[PDB]
Amino acid sequence: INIDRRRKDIIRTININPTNITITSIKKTEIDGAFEETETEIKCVVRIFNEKTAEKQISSEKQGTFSSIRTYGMLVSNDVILEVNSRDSLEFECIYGRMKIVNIYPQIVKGELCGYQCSLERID
Amino acid sequence: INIDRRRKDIIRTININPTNITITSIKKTEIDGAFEETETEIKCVVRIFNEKTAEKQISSEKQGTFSSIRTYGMLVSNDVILEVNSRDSLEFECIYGRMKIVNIYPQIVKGELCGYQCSLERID
Amino acid sequence: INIDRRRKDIIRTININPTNITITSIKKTEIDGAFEETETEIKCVVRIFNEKTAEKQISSEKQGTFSSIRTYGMLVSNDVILEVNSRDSLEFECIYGRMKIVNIYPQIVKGELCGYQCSLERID
Amino acid sequence: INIDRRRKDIIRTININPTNITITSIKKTEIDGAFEETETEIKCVVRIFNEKTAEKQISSEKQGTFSSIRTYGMLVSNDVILEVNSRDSLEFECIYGRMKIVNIYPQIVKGELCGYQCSLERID
Amino acid sequence: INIDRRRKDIIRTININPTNITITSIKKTEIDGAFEETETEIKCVVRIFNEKTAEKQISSEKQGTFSSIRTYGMLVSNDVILEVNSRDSLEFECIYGRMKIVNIYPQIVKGELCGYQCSLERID
Amino acid sequence: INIDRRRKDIIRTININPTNITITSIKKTEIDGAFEETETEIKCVVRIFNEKTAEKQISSEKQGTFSSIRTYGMLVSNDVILEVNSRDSLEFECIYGRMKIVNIYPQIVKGELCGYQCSLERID
Amino acid sequence: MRAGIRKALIDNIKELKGCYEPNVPNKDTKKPYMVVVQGQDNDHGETIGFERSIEVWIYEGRTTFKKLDKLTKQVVEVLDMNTIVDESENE
Amino acid sequence: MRAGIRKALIDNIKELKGCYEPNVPNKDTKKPYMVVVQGQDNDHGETIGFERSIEVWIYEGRTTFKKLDKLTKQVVEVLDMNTIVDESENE
Repeated sequence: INIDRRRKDIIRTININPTNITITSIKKTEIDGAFEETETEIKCVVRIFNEKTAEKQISSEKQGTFSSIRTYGMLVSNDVILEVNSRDSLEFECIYGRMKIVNIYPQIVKGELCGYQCSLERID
Repeated sequence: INIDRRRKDIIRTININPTNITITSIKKTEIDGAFEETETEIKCVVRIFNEKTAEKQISSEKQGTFSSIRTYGMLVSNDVILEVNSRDSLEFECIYGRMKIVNIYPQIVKGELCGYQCSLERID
Repeated sequence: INIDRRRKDIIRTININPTNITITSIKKTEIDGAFEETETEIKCVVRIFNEKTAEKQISSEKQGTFSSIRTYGMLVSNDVILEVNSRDSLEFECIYGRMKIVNIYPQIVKGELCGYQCSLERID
Repeated sequence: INIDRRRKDIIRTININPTNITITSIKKTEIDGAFEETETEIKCVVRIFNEKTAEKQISSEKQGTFSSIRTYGMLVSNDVILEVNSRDSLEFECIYGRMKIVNIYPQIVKGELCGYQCSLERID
Repeated sequence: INIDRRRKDIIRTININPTNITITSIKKTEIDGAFEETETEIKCVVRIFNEKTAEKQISSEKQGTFSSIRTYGMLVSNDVILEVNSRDSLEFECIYGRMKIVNIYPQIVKGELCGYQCSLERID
Repeated sequence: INIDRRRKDIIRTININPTNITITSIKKTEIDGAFEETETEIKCVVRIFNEKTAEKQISSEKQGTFSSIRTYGMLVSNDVILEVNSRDSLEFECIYGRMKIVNIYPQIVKGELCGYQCSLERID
Repeated sequence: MRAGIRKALIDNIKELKGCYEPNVPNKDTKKPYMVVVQGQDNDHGETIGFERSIEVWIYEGRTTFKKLDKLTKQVVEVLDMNTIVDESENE
Repeated sequence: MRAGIRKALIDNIKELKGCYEPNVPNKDTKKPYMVVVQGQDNDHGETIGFERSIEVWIYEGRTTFKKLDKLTKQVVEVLDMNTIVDESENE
């Protein structure tokens, strides 16, 4: 497979049903054995799609209540480098509850990045 | 895929076997660190179908007893905007036990809503 | 699909291998914060079939011992209205251990009942 | 499906690879709130076959140790009526650890028995 | 199916990719309510193959640490009679970590043995 | 299958999308009932691919926090003899979080090594 | 009191690579590292008042436990009954 | 104190194959082997000071428990109240 084929396919698939998304990144930085969080905001064009037939979990407790579902995937181009770790997070404001990028699958051809297959978690 | 194609397909599929449904929405509003619940009632045309071969769970305890099953899905048009969260609920009474909308899948084409795929829980 | 097609198919399928069944219904009625049970007995023509490759569970304890399996389904016509809840039960005496109707799937066409798909639990 | 077809098929399938088996039945009888066990021995022609790719469990404890696997099925004709409950057991001495009949599936055509599909547990 | 067909197929399949294997059998014998272990060493020609996509478990504790995986199967001819129980074990020194025979599936045709389908656990 | 066929296929598949990788091996050696670790570094040409649709686990505790996922496989030639045990580890720094070789599948033809199928864990 | 104990452990111990908070250190953190976990505060009578309990969890690279025992003796020497000043609180 | 107990057990016992630390011995380790696990250190008053608790977990090849009982009596004979010198600490 050639890089141009993958690039054209990713861009086309995103452009069938794109949505403009405002990713917000909170990166934790180790300072004196604790975290100092620097918040940055980055925008990208994105297509969102179902990937898993999952069920909405609920986690009510004395801290609070929130329900999250794992169904939605995501597919974004090469325009911005992404990364999600324990110390790094990415979220964005979809209208139907806030989305959160759980795991990133970087699509690479011959050691060259071309786009991120990605997974989400719709936090209600 | 064109928006009109999706709209025609959803409306046709609902009209093969529609049921008039009286959705009741109880939305929890944060007031002085507690919930004040406002109850509204909204009606929509709906088709109900099986989606998962699941088993009826039972949850008897000193609080009480109730049995629920996740088999039934749901498919509704664009006529009314829906939303289900931890603080927001939607229910309706099919004659065979009360139904409850667990999770909402909004079918969107080019950033435009056209209908909600949905999942239910038949609370006996 | 037309209602007559579904009715013909259900009646045919039951008639390939029917079994006369004596359903016994124990309905719990709330009286002074407790249950008063009224036992009624109803008869229907029924076909029994396998649906799930499950394993026989055993639940021995100081209360007693019994083993149950979820393999058998059931398929019954429109002749009698059924319902199973936490407060309502349905059982019948198959020769090879007691059968118990766990969950009911009412096959409905255009808001009109035509027959119940059903699941059983063979209580040994 | 006609009864003769099912009978011919069951007998043929057993006769492709039959094994003579000495079923031993221990039936527990309630006597003064306890069990009195009557042991009977019955013989049948049987074909044994794999049905489930299961894993051998082990249950070592201060009572003792034994390992059982759920893989093997069984298929027997109409010649003898079988039954397995909590209070009733069936075992037989296969060379590679004695088998044990876990669950019985009676193949019935038009309310008439023709043969038992059956499941085993090879107790090592 | 004829016995010669099965024998030819097993011998061919082993001969596509055979490995000479030094099975070591430790059989526990009950003596005064305890086990006296007699160690025997037996050699057979064997083909090893993957059968299950399973994850490597780890079981570290104060007794020690070892990681085992259930992926590999095994296929051996009729040349030697095998048996694995709670009181009987079989292992062999494959150079890529110790292998242990978990469960034995004896392939039998008309009550005559022809070869053992077998499963392994590669202990590291 | 001939050895040259397997060798050609492995080398071709690696060369469709190779990545140069710096494997670091920490082998624990038993010394006075404790481990002395000798660190060596070995380089190989490798292709990385998805194998399992798995979800990212998180293991936050008072020791620290880290999240890992089992999705990525790996495929490497015969150039270097790998091995992984409880006492032996292999890791390498893919730019999207450090990878770790969980389990090794040595592809062997007629008792001759030709390449390792392999599974990874992307430790974030 | 986390700042004071962390500063004391970092300053007076040189084998140490870092002294973090409970769920801070990533899997790539360089061992040996310590973690300071505060416990209950309980009213232990008039003479003592409220008594806080603090734990210092040492970690090591699974070479051998003798290194960890040496580190533990070092930590006990550093913190046992030695007055420590928390610069953040200035207490 | 691990080194001292391990050395004493290895020297004064000959049925023993090895005396390891908690999670060391692989599955192919030759039984019988022992494992020395240290426990709490608790302040047990003025006269005793801090009292460490140490365990010696014997292991055997599942032949019979009489062999393990003999080994246990041997371990108790070796370690009970006999002064042991830890060469690593020189204490």
